[PDB]
Amino acid sequence: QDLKGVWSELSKVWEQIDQMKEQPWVSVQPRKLRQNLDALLNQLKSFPARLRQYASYEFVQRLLKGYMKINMLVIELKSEALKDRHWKQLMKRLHVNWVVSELTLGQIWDVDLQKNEAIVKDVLLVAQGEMALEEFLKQIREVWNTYELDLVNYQNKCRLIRGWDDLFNKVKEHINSVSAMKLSPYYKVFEEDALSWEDKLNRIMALFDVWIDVQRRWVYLEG
Amino acid sequence: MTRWVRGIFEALRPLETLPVEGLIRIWAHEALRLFQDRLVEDEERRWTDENIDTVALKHFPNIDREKAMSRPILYSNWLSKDYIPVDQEELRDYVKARLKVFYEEELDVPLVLFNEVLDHVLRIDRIFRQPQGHLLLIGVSGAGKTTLSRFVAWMNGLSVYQIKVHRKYTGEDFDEDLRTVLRRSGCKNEKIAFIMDESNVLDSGFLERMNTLLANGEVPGLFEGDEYATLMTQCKEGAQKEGLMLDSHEELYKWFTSQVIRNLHVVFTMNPATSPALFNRCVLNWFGDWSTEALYQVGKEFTSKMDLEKPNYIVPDYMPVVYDKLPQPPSHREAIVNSCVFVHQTLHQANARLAKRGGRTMAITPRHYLDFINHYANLFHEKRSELEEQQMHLNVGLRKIKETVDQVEELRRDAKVNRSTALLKSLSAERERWEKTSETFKNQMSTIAGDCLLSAAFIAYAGYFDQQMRQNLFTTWSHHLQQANIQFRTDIARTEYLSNADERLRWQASSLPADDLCTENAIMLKRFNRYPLIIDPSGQATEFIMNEYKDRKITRTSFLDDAFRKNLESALRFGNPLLVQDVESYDPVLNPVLNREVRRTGGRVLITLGDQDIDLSPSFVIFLSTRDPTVEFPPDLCSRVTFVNFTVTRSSLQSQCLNEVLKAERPDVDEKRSDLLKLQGEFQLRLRQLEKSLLQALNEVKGRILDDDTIITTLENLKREAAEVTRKVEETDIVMQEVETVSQQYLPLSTACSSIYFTMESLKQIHFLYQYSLQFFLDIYHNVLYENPNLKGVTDHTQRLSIITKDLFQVAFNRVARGMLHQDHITFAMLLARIKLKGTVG
Ligand SMILES: Nc1ncnc2c1ncn2[C@@H]1O[C@H](COP(=O)(O)OP(=O)(O)O)[C@@H](O)[C@H]1O
Repeated sequence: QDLKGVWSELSKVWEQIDQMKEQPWVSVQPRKLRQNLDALLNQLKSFPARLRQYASYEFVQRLLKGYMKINMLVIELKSEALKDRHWKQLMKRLHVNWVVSELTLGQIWDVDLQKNEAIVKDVLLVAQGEMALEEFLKQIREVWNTYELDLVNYQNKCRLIRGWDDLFNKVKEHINSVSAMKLSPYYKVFEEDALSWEDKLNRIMALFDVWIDVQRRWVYLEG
Repeated sequence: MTRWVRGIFEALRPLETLPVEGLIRIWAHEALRLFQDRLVEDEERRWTDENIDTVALKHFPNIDREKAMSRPILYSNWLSKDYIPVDQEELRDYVKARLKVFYEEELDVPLVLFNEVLDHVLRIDRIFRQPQGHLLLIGVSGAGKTTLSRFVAWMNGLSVYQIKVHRKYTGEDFDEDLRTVLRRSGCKNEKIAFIMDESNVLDSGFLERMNTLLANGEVPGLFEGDEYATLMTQCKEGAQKEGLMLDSHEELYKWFTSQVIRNLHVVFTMNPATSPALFNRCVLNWFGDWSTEALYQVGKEFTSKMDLEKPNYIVPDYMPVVYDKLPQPPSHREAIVNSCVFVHQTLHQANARLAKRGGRTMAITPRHYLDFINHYANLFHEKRSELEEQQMHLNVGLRKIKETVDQVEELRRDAKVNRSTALLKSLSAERERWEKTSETFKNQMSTIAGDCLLSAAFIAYAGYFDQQMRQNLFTTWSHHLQQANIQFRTDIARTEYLSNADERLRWQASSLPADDLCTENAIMLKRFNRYPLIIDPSGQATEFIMNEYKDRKITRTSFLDDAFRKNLESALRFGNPLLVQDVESYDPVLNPVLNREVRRTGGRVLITLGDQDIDLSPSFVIFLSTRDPTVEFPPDLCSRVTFVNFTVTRSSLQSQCLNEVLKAERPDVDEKRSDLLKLQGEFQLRLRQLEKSLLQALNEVKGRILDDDTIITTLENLKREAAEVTRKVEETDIVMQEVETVSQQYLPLSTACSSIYFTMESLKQIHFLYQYSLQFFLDIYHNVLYENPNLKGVTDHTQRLSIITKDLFQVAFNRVARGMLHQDHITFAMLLARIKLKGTVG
């Protein structure tokens, strides 16, 4: 009859949902996820008229609609800005345990993302700011671990320093940027690195400020 | 002619055979692509169509001009394997599907497909499948040039490349970018679409260098020495990869040039200095303003997620329709979209009128229309949600009060009984008043659509014009909406409707004047999709915006400052608000920030600034500002920002002086006007808050609703207060004509003040010393109004007004002439006498 058929199709869609859930959160691709969700929507819509009038059919219908809606949140949750801290903030603010190393897509799919979107967006923006600051400090590390003084000969007696202006602009830019980061609302867990780096940059700035004066005086006296 | 022959050959190459009809059709199609598209005026296009038909009939007689000719002549290989003709409907459906696809795995912004977009897409497709295909998209800025070009390149699988614009751009950087592009295209056989804009073609050296590659597909004198040898090794690798035995250097370079011809395409974007060699070397495609039908379709699509449904909406006879294809009968949604199109056309007409009048006027582009629709959507959602939550709050209060009516009935079943009956009648009075409130709320449900439309149109389009022009535009829009039978309140206080008490009072705490123009400017500063460009010669606006975001670490920078790029980088990285002054000397590096171009790579959301990918912070906001009122900005900058103007004019100043006269001389009438303004939404909010408190106190009941029966006073209080606002609804019109009559009485004084202040500010033409500030005139005005001893001991309002009128001229002349040469006292007195003679009646 019609009821047996619609129950069998409900079993089919339950098995499909279970197969989607059992795939761990670390391996699910949101693009493939939306492809599979669209496939499930077409699987639901392709059913005959008799199976389209049942209450369970409606249940899986708006259930998959909500899944496709929260798919967007699935994209933002799949990012590199929430390495460990922001996930733990999510658990403590949502009061449900979700350890990333054991996390599967089913566990995230269990919780209502219609309701808890506010905390998600807040921690998302927090994480974006955190990773912006972290990438800036990484750029600082990369640029300063490789920068060197451009040296040129002078009267074939010693190799003096050429390019004071560029290094001065670089150090002043870095100092101003870290001081401005000190005012950023996301400047909480990066404080120690910022203090160490500003100490290094102040040392560099003072050292080269007196170095250029010593250099000019020495070359004047040599002349 | 060579491009014509080449295109016809490319169309005729993979095909087996045709009648003369197919050859004629493809010849005409290529003719239209090469000649009609460069045209601007539509009747010129019609002339070209008719003359192509005439030449086809003349040279090729006795050929069917209906099987081989149609109004739509569209060629593509998208629905086939050869470049064959294809019907327009399936083309449109396929392009809609591909637009939906392009939404997902790319930058995601909503786009609409109309006839112009379809034609332009097919034109980019044609230029992309023609060898050495180069196109110049010329038209209004912010209309779809870059978006359509990138979309078509993505459809055809071409790696889109763009030149990053950075401050002090170096030509050697351009040379190395060309080297990379040439190496990727010719050698690696990668199909690259190359796109430039006015932000980067500003250096003629780049154009004169790329003319060589546009003409010959090669750049001589670019690949030399070590670079030449490296390119030759890689080109030999590529030749072996393809399957060629070629190993000679010169012929390898020739093959590299041919591959560049076949693969590399260059697309130009510009607004109507440029050499005609650029114009002729590449193909031209006019990209003019969005048509009326285009605007109608944009409005219809972007408002689909909004209610805009009135099943009892009466169709007004003699509909002032502006879109010539409005369905008959027009539904409510179609009427609203027609109204938006009319609004855009009225902005265009107003700009044309001010251009004719000689006044300064600034271009309006489809970006403004999209911003208007977006603001409409946001404001509609906001107002609908607020009013609906008020609906449900009133409803839950109604069930709570009914429950307590039942409870007090139960208590009565147990002299305090008479007091309980009084409590019952008070509760029932509250209940019917709440039911009538629900009815008024239904009326507000009816009104919300038109109210939102007018408010959004005011926010998005207006903002650069003065008070009088804003009032004229708002009057035109309201008259049109009334002419279209659209429910909006006959009186609208935009200042009140777009804010409430607390933002206005906090703005007053900030260094912001209480002027209506200033309040509207602050409202525009609050709600904005494009970052504001504040215009003000005084500087109160900059200090105000400083005080507003003081807690957010707002920072000041100027384009003149050499560290401006550095402060911009810091603010963008960290998300602190940034204030930038002196936008007259503007740096195009800010364009990606204003356009909000971001890319999401992993967990990072970056933005291309200069030549570096800066990580965008989710709290960044920028405020462009300038101090020179007389200044013109390029239409691109107009498209990027929303304009907020603080420049005082005669209308704004006369309104200010009228308000001060009403305050100082008729405090009762100004108080009545304040009550009229508060009647819009402030009294209702206060009454609803008192209702909330009453419901809360009512919630704690344990038989203490009838302990001594003392809380009902609050009820009466509320009811009393309710009656109060009700009475102000009854005599709202009466207060209106009363304040109108008193303002008509006091208006000539305000006109005199405006004229005398403008005379004072123009006095600088005579002598360089004669400089006077607005604050000086307001000091004189306040001295005339408050600390003038002549007004002491008199109460006849007409007599005091005449005394004020005399003393204004007297004190202004004294104060000015004391700081003014003896030779010009008579000149200033003559000017003042002329002003007063014009002002006086009779
Ligand atoms: N056909 C279209 N439909 C809807 N929006 C469009 C369309 N074309 C362009 N836009 C809007 O224009 C913005 C980009 O500006 P653009 O049109 O690329 O300026 P330009 O004229 O310099 O190419 C995008 O935010 C996009 O929403």
